[PDB]
Amino acid sequence: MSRLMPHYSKGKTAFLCVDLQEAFSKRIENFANCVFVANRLARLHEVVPENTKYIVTEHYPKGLGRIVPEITLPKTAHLIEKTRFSCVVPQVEELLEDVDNAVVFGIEGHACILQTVADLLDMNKRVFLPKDGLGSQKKTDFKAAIKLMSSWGPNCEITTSESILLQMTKDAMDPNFKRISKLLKEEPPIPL
Amino acid sequence: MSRLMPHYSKGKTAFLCVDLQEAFSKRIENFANCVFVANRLARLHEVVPENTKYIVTEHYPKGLGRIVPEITLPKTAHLIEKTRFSCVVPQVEELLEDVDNAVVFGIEGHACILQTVADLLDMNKRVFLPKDGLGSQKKTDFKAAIKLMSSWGPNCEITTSESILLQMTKDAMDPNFKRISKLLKEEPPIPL
Amino acid sequence: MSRLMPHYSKGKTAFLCVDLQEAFSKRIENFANCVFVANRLARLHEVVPENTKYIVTEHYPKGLGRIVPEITLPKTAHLIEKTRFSCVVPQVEELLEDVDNAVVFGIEGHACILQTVADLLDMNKRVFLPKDGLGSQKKTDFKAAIKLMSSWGPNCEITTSESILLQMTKDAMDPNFKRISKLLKEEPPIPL
Amino acid sequence: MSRLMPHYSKGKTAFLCVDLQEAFSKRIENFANCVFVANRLARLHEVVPENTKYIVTEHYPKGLGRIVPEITLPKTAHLIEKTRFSCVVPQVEELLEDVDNAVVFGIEGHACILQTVADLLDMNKRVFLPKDGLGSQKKTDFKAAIKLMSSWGPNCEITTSESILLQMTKDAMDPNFKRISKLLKEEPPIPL
Repeated sequence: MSRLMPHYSKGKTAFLCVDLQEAFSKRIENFANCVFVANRLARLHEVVPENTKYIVTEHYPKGLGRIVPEITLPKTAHLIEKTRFSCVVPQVEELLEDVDNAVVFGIEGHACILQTVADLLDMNKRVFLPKDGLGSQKKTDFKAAIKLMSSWGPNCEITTSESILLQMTKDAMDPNFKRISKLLKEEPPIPL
Repeated sequence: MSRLMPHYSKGKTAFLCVDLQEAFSKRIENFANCVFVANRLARLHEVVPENTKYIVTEHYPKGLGRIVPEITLPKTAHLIEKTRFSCVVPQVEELLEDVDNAVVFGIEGHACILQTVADLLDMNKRVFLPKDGLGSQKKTDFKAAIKLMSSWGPNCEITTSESILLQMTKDAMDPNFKRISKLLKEEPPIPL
Repeated sequence: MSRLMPHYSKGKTAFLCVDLQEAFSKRIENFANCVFVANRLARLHEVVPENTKYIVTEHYPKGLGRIVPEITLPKTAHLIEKTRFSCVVPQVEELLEDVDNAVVFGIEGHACILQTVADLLDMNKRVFLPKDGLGSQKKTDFKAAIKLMSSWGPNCEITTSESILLQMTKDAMDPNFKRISKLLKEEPPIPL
Repeated sequence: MSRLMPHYSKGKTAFLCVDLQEAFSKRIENFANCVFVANRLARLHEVVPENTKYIVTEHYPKGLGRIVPEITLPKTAHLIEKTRFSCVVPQVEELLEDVDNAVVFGIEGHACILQTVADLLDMNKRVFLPKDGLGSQKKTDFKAAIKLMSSWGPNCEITTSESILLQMTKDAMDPNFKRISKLLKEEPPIPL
């Protein structure tokens, strides 16, 4: 019945960076905020790496798209490729064999993101989504997938990246706070 | 506890094209997007016919309305007529005796659509609705029926037609993808 | 697990017309649509009286407010008065001893309406609310009470008065349809 | 299965005034409405003190912020300080050992407020939140935390301060009504 992200040191969390590729960069209004959140969670995972993996999927890469350069991946990143609309492919499954929580971000809300989270839920992981770092080409598709997923509690939760950073460091006197606090002073390309 | 549309080859799905008739064509702002979605799912069913039926109801046809010509029905279509506000009439019931999923689209959200889905739910079918291809004459009636139905999970889900096509072909290397992909490159009369 | 209003002839339904009085007439933007819906359900109940009661509460009447004249009450109306914020007072309780469904409409969404429906739910009645015929002085109070109540399913449902008339006459060949249809051709003071 | 605030004399209620400090005063658009609600519940608790405690947390006070002067605290107030993002610290826990309901208000919706309510829920208290007296620096963070929490029923409820005052005095002939009514005639800085 647990209700938000637990302290970062309880279990493991995968950051899952979904399909942020070149074909899309122009097609989605808040693509840049998605990039920002991808960077934010990237730097966060470097703060706390014995507790968090970071995962990049690229979808049919060569046929329109490699993972936009403005995302500076961590050296530890598990970069993987697929044609499945959902991120849950053989590679990522085993890479989640010991992971309790998935923080899922990227494009598109109603397509890969949506299928990815239903699969995660079926795997019994808790899923957490910064709305912050989600997008679709069209509003109607996005807005509908977002409401569907909001009805998928208690194991699915939509908040934002600032909410999520704060949920993992439950205290401002946390050994990692000064580092994490610094991320939070960065401002998005498109104002929230 | 299943969470989205399953792969098209698991079970059967009825496309249910509800009351898109002449009296209404002018009375509903997004009537044309409803037509677009009706065509979209029509062409889709022709892609995958051993797995999907297609059903058109016309409500009190002669007294104001036959099914708008700009919808090019599949040859396989089960076209039926009624006065019941809900589509669940004797004819359609038996035509669902072996169907697991219903994709319901048309007019009006708060009237025939709304009654139709509560009946489907009572029949234990999973219902999937492209918000895309729904409408009412007035916002207030639509918006309210849509929220009611969003609270009818897990067996009712409101997304859109692009979300739904992608949910049925779970992979971009699917034998049917190139065909289905082509539908998705078509753009609606009224931008989403 | 029933999902909408049943056919008018299955059980009994109270129409509950809540606090539409003079003090308020000016204080609420859609007061007039509330009046319209009050009239609509009034005429409806006259169509089907062996199955529906009609109930008017006036709240502290003499100290600012009798029930606005532009509502033409049915002769059968059970007009009652109180100081309780909720409509569930001794008089109305016994007047619901054999009633299965309550259609609740009036003012204010977050105050009398809100308390009234929580009490009804505690009495095991199904409650149905035309958003149509609800209002508050301020948006913020209304909008919040409306969302709370939307989360009170399966025995609470918010739709509109056209949705509700159609749900009770499940067929356009219903002996009462022509009469009920005629109500639906009336247009509200403030467009929906 | 209880559905709103019970009459003020059934059990105990803590008013919890969360982080309304100087650093924030300018950073949040509706900060002043939060102050208004803080005052409103302050005066209310003085009306009914054998049944309600009032609690102010200040978060890292000296390092940017003491509790804004325009809030005139009750003499009975339990003013406490912390670095935990959530209000549930050792001091407040024991101060809730005999409290059934918490009315939670302040800043920020997605941060301290959000963590505070998940902890309260874990403690089996009913939580009630006047949306009225909540805020965040950015819309996106607020709006998302608000929806998450709306899905946390039956023991969490978001309404407003007028709804909440009325829910605790279930009758306009209540010995405390004239006093409480007077609070309700006060108007917020930023119109609801």
